[PDB]
Amino acid sequence: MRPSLSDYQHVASGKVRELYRVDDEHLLFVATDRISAFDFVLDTPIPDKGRILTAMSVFFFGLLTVPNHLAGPPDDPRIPEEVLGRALLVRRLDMLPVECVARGYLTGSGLLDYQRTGAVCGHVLPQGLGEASRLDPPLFTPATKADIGEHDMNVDFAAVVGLVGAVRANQLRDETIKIYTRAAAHALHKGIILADTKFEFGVDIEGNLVLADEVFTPDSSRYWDAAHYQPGVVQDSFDKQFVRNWLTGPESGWDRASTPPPPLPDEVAVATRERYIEAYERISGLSFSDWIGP
Ligand SMILES: N#Cc1c(N)ncnc1-c1cnn(Cc2cccc(F)c2)c1
Repeated sequence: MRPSLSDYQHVASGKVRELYRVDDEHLLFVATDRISAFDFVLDTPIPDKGRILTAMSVFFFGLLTVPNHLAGPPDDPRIPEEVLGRALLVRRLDMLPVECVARGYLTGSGLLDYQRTGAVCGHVLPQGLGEASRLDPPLFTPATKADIGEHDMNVDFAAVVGLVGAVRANQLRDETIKIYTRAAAHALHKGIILADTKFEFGVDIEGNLVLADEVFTPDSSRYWDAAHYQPGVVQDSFDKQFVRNWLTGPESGWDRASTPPPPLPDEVAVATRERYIEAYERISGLSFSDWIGP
């Protein structure tokens, strides 16, 4: 007899996730089956996507030695049946207002900042880099949230200091790079490049830094197939390239430059689910058929 989701108070919504209050010290972190492409939440859900990404996140939390916000098992009785397998019970933290990003490779807004200025978030880089260039060491490229529907804004280290304090800023930088390095090496051993990743942290009652997000999902991180890694061109999205190709192809009737995109073919949604499962099983060495559900 699990509680109903309606027993809990909705406190936040993101593009493809939701957050509920369970009691004064706990929340329910819910992944949905919604998928985003080209900054649009698409009309068509991906079956099992919320469960697969939750499974991925749980695997990576277990791999990392840093404190995290998980407060119970994936089958915790406080989790409603409706969201079983795609929701986790978590401890309430005081969240730090920094999107902590690590980049092991140069792409997206990092590449654009470099092409415009020669630097990214305060880091002056070597000349001659380009799309999907490897960065060593990985860069800490923090960002801040903007208005609803707007992209996060890249900021430099001084901005992080101004937001959270000098010592805490150093801690965020160091932990973000350490965590990314560990996860990226694990994934690469399994044939997947984690090109970059985005974390949020919070602080507990005792002042301790706690990892408090989904971690190393394909929504929070760029997944690439290592076997096809080719510096100098845009890498395929391991999980979303079918979706991107169909939307921008001749069958969609949609022009990306002009705006809400049409629904996806059922076949594209099913193929996409397969890509998520493939990524999960390769990285975790586990079978998704063993992951809990309703
Ligand atoms: N995680 C976490 C968390 C925590 N453990 N304690 C306090 N606050 C948060 C918290 C508040 N906003 N978010 C972002 C977010 C996440 C998931 C779904 C959403 F809609 C929005 C995270």
